Amino acid sequence: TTASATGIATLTSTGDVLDVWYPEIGSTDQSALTPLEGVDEDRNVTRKIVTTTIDIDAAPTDTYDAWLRLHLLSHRVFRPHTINLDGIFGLLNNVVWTNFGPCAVDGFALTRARLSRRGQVTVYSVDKFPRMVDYVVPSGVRIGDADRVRLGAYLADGTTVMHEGFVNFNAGTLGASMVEGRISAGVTVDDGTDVGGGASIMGVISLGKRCLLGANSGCGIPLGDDCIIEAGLYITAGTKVLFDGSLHKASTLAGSNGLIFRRDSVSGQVVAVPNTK
Amino acid sequence: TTASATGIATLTSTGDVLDVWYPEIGSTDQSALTPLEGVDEDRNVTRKIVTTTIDIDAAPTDTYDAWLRLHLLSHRVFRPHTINLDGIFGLLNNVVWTNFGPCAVDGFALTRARLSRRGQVTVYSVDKFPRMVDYVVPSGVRIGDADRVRLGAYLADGTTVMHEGFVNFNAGTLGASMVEGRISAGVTVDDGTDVGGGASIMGVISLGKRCLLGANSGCGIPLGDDCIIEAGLYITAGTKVLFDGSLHKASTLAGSNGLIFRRDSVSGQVVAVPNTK
Amino acid sequence: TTASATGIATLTSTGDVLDVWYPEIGSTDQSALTPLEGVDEDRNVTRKIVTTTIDIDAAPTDTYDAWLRLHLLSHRVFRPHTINLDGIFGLLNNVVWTNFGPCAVDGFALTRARLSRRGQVTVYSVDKFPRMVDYVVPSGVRIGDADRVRLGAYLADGTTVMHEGFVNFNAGTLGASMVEGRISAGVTVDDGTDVGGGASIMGVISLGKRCLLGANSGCGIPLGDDCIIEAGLYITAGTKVLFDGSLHKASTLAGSNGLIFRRDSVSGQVVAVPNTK
Ligand SMILES: N[C@@H](CCCCC(=O)O)C(=O)O
Ligand SMILES: N[C@@H](CCCCC(=O)O)C(=O)O
Ligand SMILES: N[C@@H](CCCCC(=O)O)C(=O)O
Repeated sequence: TTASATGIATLTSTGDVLDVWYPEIGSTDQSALTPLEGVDEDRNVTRKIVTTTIDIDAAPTDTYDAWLRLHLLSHRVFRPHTINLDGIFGLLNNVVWTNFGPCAVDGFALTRARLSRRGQVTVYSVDKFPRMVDYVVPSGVRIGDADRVRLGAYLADGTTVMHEGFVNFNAGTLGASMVEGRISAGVTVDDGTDVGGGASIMGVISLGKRCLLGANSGCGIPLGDDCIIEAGLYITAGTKVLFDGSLHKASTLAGSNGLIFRRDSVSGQVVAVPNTK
Repeated sequence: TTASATGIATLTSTGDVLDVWYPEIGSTDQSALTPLEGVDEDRNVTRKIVTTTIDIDAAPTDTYDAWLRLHLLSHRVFRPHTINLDGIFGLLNNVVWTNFGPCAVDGFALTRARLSRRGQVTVYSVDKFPRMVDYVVPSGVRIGDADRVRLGAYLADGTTVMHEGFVNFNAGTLGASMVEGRISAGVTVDDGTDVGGGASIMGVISLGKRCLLGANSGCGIPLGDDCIIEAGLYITAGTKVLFDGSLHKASTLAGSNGLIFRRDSVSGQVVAVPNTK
Repeated sequence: TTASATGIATLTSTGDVLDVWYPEIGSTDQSALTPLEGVDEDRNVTRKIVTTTIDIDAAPTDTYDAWLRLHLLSHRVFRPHTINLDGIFGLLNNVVWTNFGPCAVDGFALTRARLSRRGQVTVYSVDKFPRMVDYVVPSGVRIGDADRVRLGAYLADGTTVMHEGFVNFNAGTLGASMVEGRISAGVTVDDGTDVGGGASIMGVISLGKRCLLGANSGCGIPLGDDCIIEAGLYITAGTKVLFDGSLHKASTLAGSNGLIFRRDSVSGQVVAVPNTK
């Protein structure tokens, strides 16, 4: 798809792009943006309006291109896996995310000293991906600790990410989900699926609709709809699971609808049983 | 109980209450508060002094009433479950919690653009419950990551909530506890009880005094005093546990004093054994 | 070792040290620092330049001494366990870590009211240890949620601490590691070791090089190099593990190189098997 947006980029003295903010997708409007253009000599950066036009099927070719792809996900214009992100790691700079804005890692000790004349400097994060909410707050969502959702995450209307929840880029919820556990990069869960406190979804892997992962559970295989994983149980692709009298690698049960995975005291095994109903 | 307090409320142009701060319980004093009254045209809100009087046994009837109930818990005036919170979810607005204060979710993209003339906008959270510490810091406590304690939490003198700890509203510690795991809404633990790193207490459920939950353990049943749950073990109400030679649902062991729950290599079962001493 | 540095300390009206920042180790230079000296009457503190000289083998004797020891760790001048920290808990004050800087816990409700004339007050943490990154950002690292690394942590070049990661003081990574789980105080992991999401390393305990802890795993024993612990499995020192046909307490397997710890469906036991290769 051809996608375009006008945004405002933070650039170092040497032209490295620390960030770009696109408040809207597909708009040539600048009036939100012209008053934010300027130089910050304490951070040694310039903020400048840019217009970015990409082919979402092509691999990104520069930092601006990469930042628009992340915005397209979090604005929910594209779902996870529907936009090419190949090489994005090589295009994003590591950045010190402060209360004054993005700062370069190179020379940060001098930057901090300079900014400290203006007030207390707080560092929120040091990373190549910023906190999603500082760029887009999508409609119909709650996030308890907004450190834990990266820009590039897709959170559908009706989603709550609790404080224990975590959503990486190119990942998230396709419908209304309670997320109290970790959605890895490249993982999606569908409508009605609830991820229990401290649960881990590895990621290749997705879950369908109305699944329930218990607190401190884990899922290393794709599942379909209406599956349950008991609290405290980690189903890896290599976990041995008893189903209809034979032991299978859990990968053999990948994609299933309507299974409950639980410990079984009678066999001593992990078991998968039908979910009724 | 009749409870009353004077506070300062943030109101939208249409009268929705984004927050109320009650610095003290039971005081008619305003001198902390009159200089904070005003309008913020970038957030399109007004901050106004209010006096709120409630019956703690009655269900809350408006947003102001709901916010005082949360303050009464975090100020430790009322313990969890001793104040009626029925319907509170329907009375609290979802709010964007920023470094500039609460903002409405409706029109937030315009609000952000307006505030950005003043400085970098950071969103801490998007939720109906704010971070407790921005309203009350109770005496004798430490909180590592204060994103992870909601207003409405009760933390008794001597409590440390470590970074991995989480305490929801209507929940917390009744005495001195080390909290490195998740205390769900409606859960309490009593004096001396320590919740290990990444442990999960579901919640109906409480723990008594001097209990020890190992790292990455779970507890889905009420327990009494001096119980231990081994690291990595999740005791759900349906978990089968061997005690005095029979297999029980762990719910049959609910309320016990002095039990250790651990994996047993000899039986292959979860076992509960006496804690000596 | 004799270690010395010039820093700037925040002192209460009664002389309690809330913090000290040493921007550099071993320098008599003040030019970063003289403009930050002053009084803040809303917090009732003074910020003053200090020069601190210690013997790293001696127990710390005052708050200044304690804060330099933490900086020496995070600046990576000293590795964990190579600097005496005995009694440090008794020398650090509990502090309210705000967007305005450190505040005393005594009288904090008045302080908050005073600061609120200047703008929204946000409390990041309440603790004796601050967030490392507000004092030192070491080179070559990423930290997703910088609430979760305490000052006193040692993070070697090439380390990423993901959002689920946590690193305490006197703890961390000796080489390039992906940290998505909890490194307790006094725990180190060596080069190449990756700590999976939600994994717990207790701490006495270290891991060697190229170890892999699966998501939601636990490790309560020291291990050497090239060990793996399966996702969802907690190896405590008392866990019974089958190795070469006998059941051992996992403590008997402490220090091993090249072992995989996993659940075994054939025996019903935890098993340790050779890592090939
Ligand atoms: N696989 C983990 C950690 C890698 C994230 C990407 C990174 O290192 O930046 C997760 O997806 O949650
Ligand atoms: N049961 C979980 C999540 C629901 C919290 C309330 C909510 O959705 O806001 C806990 O108590 O920690
Ligand atoms: N043992 C835990 C909690 C204690 C930390 C020190 C404290 O209470 O401040 C950890 O090391 O992560």
